[PDB]
Amino acid sequence: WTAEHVDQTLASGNDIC
Amino acid sequence: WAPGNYPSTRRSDHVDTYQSASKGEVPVPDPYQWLEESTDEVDKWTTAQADLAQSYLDQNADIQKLAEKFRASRNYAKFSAPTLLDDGHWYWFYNRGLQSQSVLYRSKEPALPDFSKGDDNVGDVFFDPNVLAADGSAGMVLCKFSPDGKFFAYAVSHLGGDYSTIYVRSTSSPLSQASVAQGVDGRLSDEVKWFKFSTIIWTKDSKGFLYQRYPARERHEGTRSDRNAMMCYHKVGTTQEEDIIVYQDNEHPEWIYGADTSEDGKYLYLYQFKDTSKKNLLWVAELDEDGVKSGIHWRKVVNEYAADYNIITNHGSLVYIKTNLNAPQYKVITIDLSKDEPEIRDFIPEEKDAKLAQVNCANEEYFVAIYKRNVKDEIYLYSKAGVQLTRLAPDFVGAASIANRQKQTHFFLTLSGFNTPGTIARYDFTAPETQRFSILRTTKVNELDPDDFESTQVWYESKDGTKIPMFIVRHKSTKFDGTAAAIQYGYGGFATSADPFFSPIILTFLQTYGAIFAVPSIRGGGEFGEEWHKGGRRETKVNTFDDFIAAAQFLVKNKYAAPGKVAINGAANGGLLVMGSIVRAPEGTFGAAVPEGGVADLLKFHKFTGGQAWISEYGNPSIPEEFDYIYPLSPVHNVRTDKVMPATLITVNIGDGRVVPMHSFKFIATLQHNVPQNPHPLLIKIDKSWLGHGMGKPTDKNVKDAADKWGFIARALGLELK
Repeated sequence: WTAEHVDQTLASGNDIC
Repeated sequence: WAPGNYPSTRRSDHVDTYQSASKGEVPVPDPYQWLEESTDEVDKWTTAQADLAQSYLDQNADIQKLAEKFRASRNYAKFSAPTLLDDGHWYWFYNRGLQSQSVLYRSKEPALPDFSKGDDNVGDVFFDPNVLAADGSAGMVLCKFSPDGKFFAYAVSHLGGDYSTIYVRSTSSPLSQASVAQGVDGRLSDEVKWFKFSTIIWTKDSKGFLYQRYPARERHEGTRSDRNAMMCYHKVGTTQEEDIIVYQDNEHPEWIYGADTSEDGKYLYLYQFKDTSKKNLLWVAELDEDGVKSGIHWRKVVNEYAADYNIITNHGSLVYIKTNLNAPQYKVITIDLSKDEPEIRDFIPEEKDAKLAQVNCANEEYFVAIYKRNVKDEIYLYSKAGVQLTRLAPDFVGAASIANRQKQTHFFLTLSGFNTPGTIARYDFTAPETQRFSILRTTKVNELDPDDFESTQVWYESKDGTKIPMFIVRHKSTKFDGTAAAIQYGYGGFATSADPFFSPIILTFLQTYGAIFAVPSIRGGGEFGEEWHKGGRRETKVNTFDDFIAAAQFLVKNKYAAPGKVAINGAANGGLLVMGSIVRAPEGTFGAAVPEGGVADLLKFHKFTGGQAWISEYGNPSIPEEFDYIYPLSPVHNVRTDKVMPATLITVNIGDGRVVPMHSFKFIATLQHNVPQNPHPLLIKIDKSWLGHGMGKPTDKNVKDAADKWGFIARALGLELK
């Protein structure tokens, strides 16, 4: 939905284990 | 710059003949078929177009002013929710502000940090993807720690590549600028190639992980296409030659696969997908304590394509599943596998008027649910008996996600929205009953004050009478008196919801120009469940366009925006939305248009890369009945000679494998042929860096491109810096 336009750091730790 | 000076563009004599149910044979000239190709003639054309676009932008001194403002608006520290691994330490991503890839940190102590002390004071670098290549040509596109916390699997893409490669390293072996200077990489020799279109799913014994891969292809072998996917298992400490094929289906080469593993080690789940419809198969295997081996026995629990099924968890043989089976707004069911004929029951019933968006099991027995009601997320805690216990963050307005590990005594929520930069909330089951919910971290932005901005939701009526909600964002000094410009954004397909999000660049534009940002929840999205998607899909896809055009008309009629000052923007399906909207809407409905990486040739989309999967969205041009509703909508085939087009800046990335750039190339060539003397420029930018699959651009280029886009729009709408 917003891949290029929004920084994705906020959600980047939601599913890493 | 002046009208009528577009690049010389050859028109071939190519004709394709289609079958129409109503008209029989339909010859369709495709004079720009040659723009599908990669040749010296295409390079001359793309260079000529990109030079024209840049020459036009060079006339606008305000673009550099916007670059300065936008870079500053992005220059603030960013961070993710932290994850507690089984080593006792917490890991999270941290960006100093303008880094092209965020860096994975690990807590110095085996305790939850006090993040007010600063990321570098409470953590050390564990994994810095920026050092994967010294020249920035490699990006980390996905990662997953093992359940035991001992290993870190990470997928890497490189410029020019169509697949990713998974590597594995010990969690005790950091990858940092220091570690690379001081010694060897540290990773294991494992190299898992050909990975694409799935998650990485560890088995709960931490011995290995499942991943989807494709057949190996030599450089000059085959076409650019992903077929014959295999769900595979990689054992840590082995080469890929030893990997097990868990599932493949040679009879259905277009189907793709996903997996999940139960927390208790008992079950392996296989999902199968045939298209982009949210329908999937679900098969279940029992794992013995030795884990994954060849020859897995699948129980074919869901064995026809009818609904979306995603596992939440299991307690023994009772499997909890989020599904839209007979429930377009979704619900939670249980399937009891102790029976030969599984018993199926509702655990959390469907809500008629709110979509169940996410459900996670937390603290072994509780469930955390996010409902999307009127396109705004609400968070609830449920007991093991399915009782809704409490609403969490009840005053939050925006989009929410849950992050947790089922066995642990906490969970996190990540919260953001049009004026909420990024809040991480924590729920701690071990705390006293009234003290369980807290705010872990709040993102602090730069220059902007989010409190200066307001978002509201208004409702408008589409052509057919359907009421559609729309978010309107403004700097609070801006009045709805028929004077503001509007940027109207959309996607409009694939059951993707046009959810609230935080963009400091958009807010900066709104403040700089007194403009508004509008986000209509048009049909084809997922905002109101499966029925909302079905309302703008295949034979009803025209409704998406009608909804988007009606939104722009409403902004002007009701004095949110000034006549002629609604600009539109969208990417991928959203670029199709933009290109079709400018063809279809009455002259003067839009003042500017920026389609990014958009689909536009709806007669041939299924012939390139992964476009066949979108037949569930658009229809099949080779089926006569479906041709008949596709052909009148396809933007490349509906350009006229008698309508003034708004100023248009199309943008593409040359390497795009999701939406090949020929779509935009044909569209712009067709516009320039049909209305060469258009009073407003019709331009295309073409980024010639070939991004690898999943890769993004460097931050500095993203800022430059944002300034070009928003500056183009501002000049086209006659807006001045004040």
